[PDB]
Amino acid sequence: TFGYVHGVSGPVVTACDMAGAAMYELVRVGHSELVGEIIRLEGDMATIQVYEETSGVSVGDPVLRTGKPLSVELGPGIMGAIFDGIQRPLSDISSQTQSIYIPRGVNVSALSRDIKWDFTPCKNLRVGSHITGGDIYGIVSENSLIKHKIMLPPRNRGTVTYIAPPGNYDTSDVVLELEFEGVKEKFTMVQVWPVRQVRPVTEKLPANHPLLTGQRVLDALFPCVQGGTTAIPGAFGCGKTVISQSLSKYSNSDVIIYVGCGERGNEMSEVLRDFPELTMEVDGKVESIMKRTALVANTSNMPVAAREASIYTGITLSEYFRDMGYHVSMMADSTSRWAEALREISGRLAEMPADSGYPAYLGARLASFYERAGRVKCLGNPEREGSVSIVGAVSPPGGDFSDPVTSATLGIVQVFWGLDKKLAQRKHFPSVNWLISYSKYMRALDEYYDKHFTEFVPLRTKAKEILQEEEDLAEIVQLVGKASLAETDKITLEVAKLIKDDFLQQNGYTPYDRFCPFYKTVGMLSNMIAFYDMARRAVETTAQSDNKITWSIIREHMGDILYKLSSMKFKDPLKDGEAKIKSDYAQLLEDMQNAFRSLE
Amino acid sequence: AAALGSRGSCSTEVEKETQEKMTILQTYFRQNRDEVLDNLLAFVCDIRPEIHENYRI
Amino acid sequence: YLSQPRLTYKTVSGVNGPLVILDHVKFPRYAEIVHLTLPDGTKRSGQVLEVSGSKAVVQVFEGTSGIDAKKTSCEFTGDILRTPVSEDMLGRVFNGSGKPIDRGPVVLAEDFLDIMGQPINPQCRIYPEEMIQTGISAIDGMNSIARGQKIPIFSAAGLPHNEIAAQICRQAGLVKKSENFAIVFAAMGVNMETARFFKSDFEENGSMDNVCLFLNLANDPTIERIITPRLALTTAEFLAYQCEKHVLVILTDMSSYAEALREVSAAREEVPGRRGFPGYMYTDLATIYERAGRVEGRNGSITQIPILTMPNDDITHPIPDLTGYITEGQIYVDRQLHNRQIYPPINVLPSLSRLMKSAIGEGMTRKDHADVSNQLYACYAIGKDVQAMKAVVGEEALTSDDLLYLEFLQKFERNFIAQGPYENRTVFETLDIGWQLLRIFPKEMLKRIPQSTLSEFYPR
Amino acid sequence: FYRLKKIQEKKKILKEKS
Repeated sequence: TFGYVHGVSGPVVTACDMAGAAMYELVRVGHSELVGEIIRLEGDMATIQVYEETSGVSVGDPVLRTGKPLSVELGPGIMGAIFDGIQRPLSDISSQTQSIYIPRGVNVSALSRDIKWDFTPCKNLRVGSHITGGDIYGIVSENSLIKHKIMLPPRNRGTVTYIAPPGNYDTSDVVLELEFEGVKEKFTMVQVWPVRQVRPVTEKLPANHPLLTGQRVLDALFPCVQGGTTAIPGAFGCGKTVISQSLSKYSNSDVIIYVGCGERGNEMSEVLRDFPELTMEVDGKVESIMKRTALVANTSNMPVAAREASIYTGITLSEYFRDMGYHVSMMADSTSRWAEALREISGRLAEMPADSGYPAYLGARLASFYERAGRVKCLGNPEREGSVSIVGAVSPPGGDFSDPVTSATLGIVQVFWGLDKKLAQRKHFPSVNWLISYSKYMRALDEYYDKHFTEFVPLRTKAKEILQEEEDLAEIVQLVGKASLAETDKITLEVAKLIKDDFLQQNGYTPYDRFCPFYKTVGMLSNMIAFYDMARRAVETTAQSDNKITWSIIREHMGDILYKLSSMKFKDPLKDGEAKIKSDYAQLLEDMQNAFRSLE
Repeated sequence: AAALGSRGSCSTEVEKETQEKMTILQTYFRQNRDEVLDNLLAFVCDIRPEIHENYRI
Repeated sequence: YLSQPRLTYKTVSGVNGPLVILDHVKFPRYAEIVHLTLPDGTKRSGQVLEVSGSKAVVQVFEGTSGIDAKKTSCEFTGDILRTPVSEDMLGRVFNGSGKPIDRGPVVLAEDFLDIMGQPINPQCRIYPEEMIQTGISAIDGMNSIARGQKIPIFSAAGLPHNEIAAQICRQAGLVKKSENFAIVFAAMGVNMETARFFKSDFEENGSMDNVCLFLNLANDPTIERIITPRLALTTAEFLAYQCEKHVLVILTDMSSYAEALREVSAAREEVPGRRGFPGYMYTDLATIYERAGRVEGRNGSITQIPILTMPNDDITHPIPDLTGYITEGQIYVDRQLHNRQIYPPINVLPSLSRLMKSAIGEGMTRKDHADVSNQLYACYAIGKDVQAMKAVVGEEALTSDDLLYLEFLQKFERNFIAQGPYENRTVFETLDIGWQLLRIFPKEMLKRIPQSTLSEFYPR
Repeated sequence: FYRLKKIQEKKKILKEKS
């Protein structure tokens, strides 16, 4: 049960006398009992990586074998909690230490064993029933919004012997008892799951329902879904924080798990300060977002081995809340700073790199994490249906599209929102490329649009065609200079400029363009494309007749119709409403129809 | 001329308050050296043999 | 109190580069400190990098020249490197290992502090929002700096990064609406005239009463540069979080530190990183850069301004690359602007400050700060993209407004950027010059400025 | 290439002489 330290070099310890230790087991190193993980066996020597600082660890110190892998505790007390990569409560540590530091070997439990939770069992369960893994056997009222379903661990089954009456219990009180084969087993409100081990489901279903970000360029041209995998770049000022906060304030998610992997210490203080201040509107009332949010916090100076366990902690919390029947949306910021830790740990073990120093198993570890997202039919007796949507921020090492992390990621994800540096230099936000970005969900979303917004797909198609034709013409107008241009090219240019400046371009720091609902998006695009069609038809039919129509005698006639289009983005979906905005757009459509009928 | 005048008087005033600080130091030291000498000589003359805690008998 | 006697081994079993290997050590502790006594009698100090069984691998701070394998005595301390710390350290000059080098006594300690630090709970920090008015338009106007940030100066060889550093140190204060900074200054591998420059600049502006210097010159041992930025950051942490003052830490040539890191990693036969630097250089620079900010309940702060020199003016080298992943922005000193007699030669297109958005605006500096900065940046970018093809294809094929961007280029690089090595501009003077430059364009070409701001500030 | 071949050579020297 006790080995001894034999060598120490960096975060890697070598311990002798470790006979039956298993790989990836957890151990306690030294007199401070620092947690560590077995990453190599040889004879009866074991190689451990330590999740703390190893300064001052002598040769001969004890090493205690725990017998279990790296796990998380899952129970009531996760909504509103701030952890690190190992699920250590950063607020309980400060409250109990009364200090501004995190001690070494600090051993405090992730969920407080002191709070009394209001637990009511299920009505039809009773002594003698048959229960299996996944079944919901109680409900704890965690707060005003989130109801915490108490489930059975997925590897248990039996007949009920005792189940607790409604009341107030803490996470140490026994609530259920099962008998399988004459053996007995008691269950409390908390379970324990290994973070590197995926959680079972009944079935994985296809993703068919959108995930509204609020941005027009992403909701229209490059949609995400509930259960999708997305990759954005980590770029300051481009509009990434807008997305991170929009996922939380105004979306269709129930739970939000935000993971920071390698985080500038002054950019994590911002997140930790102004997340407890954000609010959202539910049933008229205004309620804090920290009632349905959990943060995993990891900065760039914490141990390297705790940097790579952050992603797993976050995705396991996500799966735990998915198995209740909720829709979770995880944000994993700086997947690149996670790959950096992978590379460093690989180097410390003297392994052969593959490309640019990275381990050869880089794609195999990114896939194992991205492929845990999806829409599922939850395991257990009540028919549920959950989903986890992962968004990963892959920062560039200068802006290369063939970084090993970026090229390994593009083989796995279904949506890619690209970064345009030329657009971020001209202060066009959000700086989405819209010519290299892609989404592979635009065919699974078809029967949703064909049922709710039945006229949107042609608008999207034509908008994309216009935006590509403009790019074709741009590097022609650059050299020659727009003298000899067909009138249809003039209309293409001057409608593409409208689409770029008034539809794709958005300002998240204003009280009307913070979250743009989808009826607003569809209405703006519909009016713009209707104008394009009308102008093109007018100029095309009277081509060889008398009084040749041109783009210049269109900007004369309808100069204020070209202003209600360039100002559709100022309507407000909370000062105005849905029917008011729809009426305005319909009136503008009739106006431009009358103008094009009169001029022609 | 004004600079050549002030150059010396400023130096003498600084050398005055220096001596003031040094007398304060010495009057602090005279009234406290014996207690700290007792504490030091009791720490030095108190021996406690010990083996490393990592030693396996 | 460690009261047991120390152990002294005459059992050296190898000398190689900066490292000495010992056998027959009794329970070797990791990161321990060792005192070496050479045959003639001189003394050096080292730190244990790796223990394994009975072996220990010490790195000697002052080199391994003169050391043999039969008569050198290594005495083991039993403790990690704890430096003595006090408030008298202000006004004193030390060498790269903390010894007095100004004819003064050794530090009488108020405390002994571990030089690796102590991790600060991320929940006990405070977000920095107090702008520092450095008096430099290129920084104040477009790359504002909050009090508590970490923002380096990306420079090159032969460029005036010391002049910019000293001007910031001399002029830094808070934005005047109605004391001041202590300074800690570590120098890693500088020449003698750079140290002379900095000492003279500090003591000619009456500051020396409030400055602590740690100096490692290019004639000094190379392995000291590893502990130099950590004794300078352990004093700054005592002053700020125990004596409650506002500290400004300058770290000159964070490139020499990384070269010493590579030199120690290459002698240990480790799997190299990119360009030969150690594979753990990210986790190593992050334990230096992340010792900066404000904490809850204590009225002290630490601002950090490292100073790099990019090899071959390359910003994708490992050192600038990894430094950018850790610090909150960068100030970019350009060579093309230097060769045209511009000071300070700051290129604002790759410069960035990530804490600016929350330190400027109404009630902090002025309501038009962010829009003026954004429009100036966009105009500079468009003007560069014009000037490229203007020089390439056609001085007369330029449009009527493709000549306004070139006039903006000239007047912006000569009137906004170019400042003067002793000129202290307010923030509002910087903003007024920005408006005088934006008035070149008709108000229809300023798309990055709202109408409410254009109506109030453009017509003057 | 040369650095990685050096690392491998040192590996296969150590393991054989030890």
